[PDB]
Amino acid sequence: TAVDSITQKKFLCDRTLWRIPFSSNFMSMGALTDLGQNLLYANSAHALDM
Amino acid sequence: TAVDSITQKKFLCDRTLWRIPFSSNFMSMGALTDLGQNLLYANSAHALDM
Amino acid sequence: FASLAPRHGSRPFMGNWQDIGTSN
Amino acid sequence: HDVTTDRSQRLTLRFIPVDREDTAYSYKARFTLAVGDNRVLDMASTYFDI
Amino acid sequence: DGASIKFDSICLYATFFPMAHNTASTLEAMLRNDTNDQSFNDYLSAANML
Amino acid sequence: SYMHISGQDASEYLSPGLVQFARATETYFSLNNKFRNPTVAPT
Repeated sequence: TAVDSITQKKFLCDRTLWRIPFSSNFMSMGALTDLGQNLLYANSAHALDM
Repeated sequence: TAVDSITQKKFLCDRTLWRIPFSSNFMSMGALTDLGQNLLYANSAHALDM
Repeated sequence: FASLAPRHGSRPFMGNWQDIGTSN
Repeated sequence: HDVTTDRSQRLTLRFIPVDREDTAYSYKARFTLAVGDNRVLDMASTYFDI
Repeated sequence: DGASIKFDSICLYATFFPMAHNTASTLEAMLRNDTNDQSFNDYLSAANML
Repeated sequence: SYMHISGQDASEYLSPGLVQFARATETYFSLNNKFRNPTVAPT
């Protein structure tokens, strides 16, 4: 029989820091980044309000 | 139920041989180790006691 | 030094090395 | 004779601190460590046997 | 509530190499440069803010 | 034979100008895939 009820789809993740490499192409970079390693950001300073 | 005791710690260790190398370094590098065919243990006759 | 290691086949030391950096 | 010291040295070195102090949370240990005249030590071993 | 800690003694131990003089006398000076200086870094060089 | 299956080597039926950037700046795509590699066998 049917009670007309709906299932609740979800996901669960534990024990894993979620990394973002600062690069435009995030993959296999690590140290020498694309965006946050440009010589443009060595000239001046900017604040981060999130 | 607080009782008093002194522990006995002991290691278990089976199914491997007690292996020790034959060099002045005492580390098996290759098949013939340093003292295996050195200056002192090469052609002369010597008799191992224990 | 070429004398420093024990090598296979009458050759002192043979294949050179490279170890990877942490980030990636 | 390279990579093997035909002469007596030591592998493991034991010395207890001259001044130990028990207090509220911390437990200081100050001692004089001296490596042998022509010896090396990679600092992944240097521990405290408490 | 229940537990109390008291360690008795602190002891130094380290794993040295029985170093071959033939090369170690050169190798000690080899590290003794402004050029030959070995730098260490973590896999995750992360800055924490609570 | 022009399909690289009765040929001799893989990197020799394409363009040599495209070959350069394949092992120094390739980490963006692991590519030894888009054109298949044939192998020689004794008969």
